Amino acid sequence: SLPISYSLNTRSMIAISRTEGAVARRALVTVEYVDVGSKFSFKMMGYNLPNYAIGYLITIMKNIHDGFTQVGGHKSRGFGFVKFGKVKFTDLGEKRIGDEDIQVKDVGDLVEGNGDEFFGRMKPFMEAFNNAKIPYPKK
RNA sequence: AUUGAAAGUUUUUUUUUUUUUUUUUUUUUUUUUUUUUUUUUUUUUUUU
Repeated sequence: SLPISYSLNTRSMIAISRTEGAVARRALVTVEYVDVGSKFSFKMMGYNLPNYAIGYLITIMKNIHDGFTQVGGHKSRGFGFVKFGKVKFTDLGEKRIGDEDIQVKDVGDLVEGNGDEFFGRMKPFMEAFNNAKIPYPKK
């Protein structure tokens, strides 16, 4: 991902607090993060992906977008939360790959827009993936 | 002092020419630099 409008900002958590005792300063630490509002170009590509696999990838992306999943170092402190404002989806090739694929409504090839309407557009893919009997592994 | 002898088996001729150890063969397949840490305590906006 290539930053576009990136802005760097530091923060220090040198604070050791009361430490449930008497000492209020024992150690020191500071971190450098990327400030909010930065923009990164995100691109990923897939080969011979069936409809259910694409829907599952879209489900992963939606979980990331909603905030249920976070990316970064200090996730417990609420450091990594990213959202999509403009994402294009281009499909080239066949519509279904395997016999296990669900025939999805033809949404075309170029799917784009704001993040919310984007995920609203990929509803058929996620619905097909959820309503897909996954054969493998046989076990 | 042999019946009794005096003659190099020698000259001359390049084992040479033709022929690429060559074609095909992606040092790649997988792994989130995360993880625990409160920028906290002390100080009367105040006198001849």
